[PDB]
Amino acid sequence: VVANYENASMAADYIKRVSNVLPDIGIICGSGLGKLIEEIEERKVIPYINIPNFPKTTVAGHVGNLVLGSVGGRKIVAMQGRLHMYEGYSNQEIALPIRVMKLLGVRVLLITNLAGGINRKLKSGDFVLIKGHINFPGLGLNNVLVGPNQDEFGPRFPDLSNAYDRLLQQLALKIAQENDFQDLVHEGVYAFNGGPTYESPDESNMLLKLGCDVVGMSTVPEVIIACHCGIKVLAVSLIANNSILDAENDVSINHEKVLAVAEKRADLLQMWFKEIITRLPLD
Amino acid sequence: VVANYENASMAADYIKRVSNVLPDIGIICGSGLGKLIEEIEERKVIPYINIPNFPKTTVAGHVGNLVLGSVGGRKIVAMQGRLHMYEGYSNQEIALPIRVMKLLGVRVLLITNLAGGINRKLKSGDFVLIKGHINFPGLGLNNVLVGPNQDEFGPRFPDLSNAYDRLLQQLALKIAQENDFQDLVHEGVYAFNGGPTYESPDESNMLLKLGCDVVGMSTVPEVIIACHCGIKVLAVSLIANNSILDAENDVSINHEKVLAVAEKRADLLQMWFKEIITRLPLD
Amino acid sequence: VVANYENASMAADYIKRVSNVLPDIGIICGSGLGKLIEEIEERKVIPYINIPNFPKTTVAGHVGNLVLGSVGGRKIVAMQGRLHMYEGYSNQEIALPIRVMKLLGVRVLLITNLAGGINRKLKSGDFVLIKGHINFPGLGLNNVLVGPNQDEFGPRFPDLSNAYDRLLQQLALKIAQENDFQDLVHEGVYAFNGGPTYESPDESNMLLKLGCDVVGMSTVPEVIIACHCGIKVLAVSLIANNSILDAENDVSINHEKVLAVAEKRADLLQMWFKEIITRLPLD
Repeated sequence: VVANYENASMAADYIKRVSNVLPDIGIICGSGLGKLIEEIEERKVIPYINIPNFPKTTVAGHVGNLVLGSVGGRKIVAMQGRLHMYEGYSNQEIALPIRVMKLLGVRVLLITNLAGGINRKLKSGDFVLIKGHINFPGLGLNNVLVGPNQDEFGPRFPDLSNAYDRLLQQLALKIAQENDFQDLVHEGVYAFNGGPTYESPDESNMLLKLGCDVVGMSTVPEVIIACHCGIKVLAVSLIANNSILDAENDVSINHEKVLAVAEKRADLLQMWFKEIITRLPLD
Repeated sequence: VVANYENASMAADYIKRVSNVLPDIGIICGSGLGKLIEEIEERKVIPYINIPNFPKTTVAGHVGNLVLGSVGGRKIVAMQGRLHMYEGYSNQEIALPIRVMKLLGVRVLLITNLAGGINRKLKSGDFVLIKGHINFPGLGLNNVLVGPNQDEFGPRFPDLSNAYDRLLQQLALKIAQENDFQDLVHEGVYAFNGGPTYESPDESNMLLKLGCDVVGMSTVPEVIIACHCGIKVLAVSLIANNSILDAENDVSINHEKVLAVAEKRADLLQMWFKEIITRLPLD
Repeated sequence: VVANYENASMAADYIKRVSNVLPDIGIICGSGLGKLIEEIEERKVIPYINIPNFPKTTVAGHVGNLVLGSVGGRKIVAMQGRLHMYEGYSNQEIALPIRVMKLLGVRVLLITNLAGGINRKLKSGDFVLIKGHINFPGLGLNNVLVGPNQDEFGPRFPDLSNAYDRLLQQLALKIAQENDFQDLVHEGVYAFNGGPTYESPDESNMLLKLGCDVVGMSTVPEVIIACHCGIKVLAVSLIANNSILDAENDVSINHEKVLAVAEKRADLLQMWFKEIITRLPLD
């Protein structure tokens, strides 16, 4: 199924009819960071498998629902079950849910992920406001926009200079300051490692040379599709480990250690994002 | 359709029969730089859609003709309508037109493109003679030659040390000197960004660290297919913007600004290439 | 055919029945380095084309046999005919032979390749014990593990910190010292260039900046599949040329010069690996 206008329109029309929610804000959560989606009020849960033209996720399995409702006095739509390109999803499959969000009325997309620290100062448990990225798949002819352009959604050649909205970054930091946890909050450049192997020790060392602060396997494709269709983005990485120190010390990373850090910060991150939502422009 | 010997041969035979031109020189023009193709004398225009085994371009649309005839006293063939890999064309589709040029008798291929400046000295409107490249798709398993080798055209493992012919570079510079515009002409390494998003600000900064002078989304695949089958190449980038300064100053790029720079230099570039053609070896 | 548990199991069962060999050690040889496979005692030769679910290699052609038997008092299985991703093989095709080795009982995989020197000290004819890698295809969404994970073989997110077993490196070096050729043996980081064009001169220069010691077009995919399923790896590059010096001096590489270096060192490399096999743990 192509992520085109007719196909996204049919998905959006089904979602509107079933939910009776018109959302202004979209949310995509990293692994183990899904608590916010559980605090959604008057929730409507729509399985991906019921939505016309939505991508098939049963090979990967695990949950796949759109959840719509209210949080922090605002109407939102959340992806419960994220699509990652290391699973083998096509550009069309990644793009279609975000384009449906655009047609549902989403103007701001909030994204979290778990990532490895490349800046030597970053500690496990820190938050990084992403201010820019290095898209290795994009440089290498695997950009999520490769293929015919869908002109109905955006231009052939997007500029990504404002992909990570500066005012949303400033708002997120302001709220951390008001709540006295700004000592956890950094800003940084995210390197997109297609995955699914963790960055090798020598890859980490290369990324340090190239100016990256964090590394992960997600987020950049959604950011690009959102930027292409005019949706503002705030993206926040939770640091699971410091990959540069691990490289220098011969220490391994594993998904279990990673999920343990998400458990440590999930509630704070939920409280932070709920307050961001309440403080977003009504426009 | 594979870009193999039988299939390229059938395309070449059709082109020869219809045009009655045997060309020595091939031309592929960047966006907005197609004026030379309009100065071709005794022209024969052959729509791609009429040529056996030529790639289908109707999803992207826009013009797709081979134009054969005389320029500057020489027989040439030009691609009016270029195939870019960010459109989703396969390796076989990119390779087939250049291999047909080889069978038509092309010995030299002249290419122009629009590109972003990474060297801080490069100004909008400057020309860069390309002397080498950094092929990010190639390093990342998206090289245009991935797949079975077509032994009839060239070796399994091409060396690209002389991909950009030194004597053609020297000839191009000599002509710029004779016409007193050498102050516009630089030489440089081209970084191939698969596209279609413009290089992000942090990507630009990375390319500066890695020794690149310019960045763009084209040219390198054609250069590799031409080098593989023994066709000499001259490739010239027109600088549309300085991406490193834009990154440092938070300024966006857009395709419209880009096409405005092509309009500014198109006539000079046409005059330059016409004189290059007239001055090429008869061999 | 997917490289899944049922399909690898059917291949392994056929191989066991036909060979009557249960191997502990696997061997994959670089081009022109296949002499060891000729010293295998009580050999059983099984054409890839006879093995259920094995990948089709007739488009590339050339030899494709599994050879099982004894070397150095140990039971081994060797791939006579290697699958390279620049040929266009899918992730599933690359992964399946290594996963069959796992099911046959392989605990250690020995790999050789021919590679270009990026460290300025490396000479043609030197050996490099690989201690780490920079996986450009992996960073760029062409990792050999992209696709659904096969949970029966290994985790969704492998860590590669110990991908190149340290004790095997130490054993290989010890044996070189005992035989007084340690002056040929270096250790280094391998950059995986998807290929099949050789690294361009400016690509070589970039790799030098990024900390790479050698560059080649193989090995890293097999290492990742082996690491994923718990097989220990020793990988040794034979330096065919110094690519950084060639870049600095405008000298070309060609496959013929490369095969001439393999001929020069093939017998020593065979003797070295035979002694490594004899000295491996019985566990």
